[PDB]
Amino acid sequence: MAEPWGNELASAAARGDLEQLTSLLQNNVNVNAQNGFGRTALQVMKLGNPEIARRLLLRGANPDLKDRTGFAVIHDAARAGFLDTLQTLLEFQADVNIEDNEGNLPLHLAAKEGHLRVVEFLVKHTASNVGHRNHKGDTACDLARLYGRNEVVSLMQANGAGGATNLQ
Repeated sequence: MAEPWGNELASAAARGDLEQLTSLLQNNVNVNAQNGFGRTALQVMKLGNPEIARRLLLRGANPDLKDRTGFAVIHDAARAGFLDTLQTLLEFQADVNIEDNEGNLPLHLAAKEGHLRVVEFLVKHTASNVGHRNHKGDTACDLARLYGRNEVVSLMQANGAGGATNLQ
């Protein structure tokens, strides 16, 4: 077949089809393809399973495969609440600092949705987005905060990630 990634990938990949990706991978796949949508199965990848991207990441799935809204698959991994999937991104060195089409990043998303245990992962491993201030500067702390989510705020604020830079 002459269709690397794109439909086939984003299809099974973003359809939860785990093996479908393997069979297609062992056969052939634009590790970095990107339909006119500006996305690759690594971005759509049914975040339900986080290995979804892994199957692609093992061959080369840039976790910061941004999209139209500057959303990196990391966004998707966290924004929706797929930490183990957000991990597939970290495992494969995904820009924990990856952002959107302005500045906010997947740590501010889980912060807006309230994905505490999730945003808790970015502050637990990866490079975390402590002072990661978005375009204006509402970093991932000014995000889970403005949206009310405090356990998400304290998560970073307490983890020296919510501003508060007083060390003396």
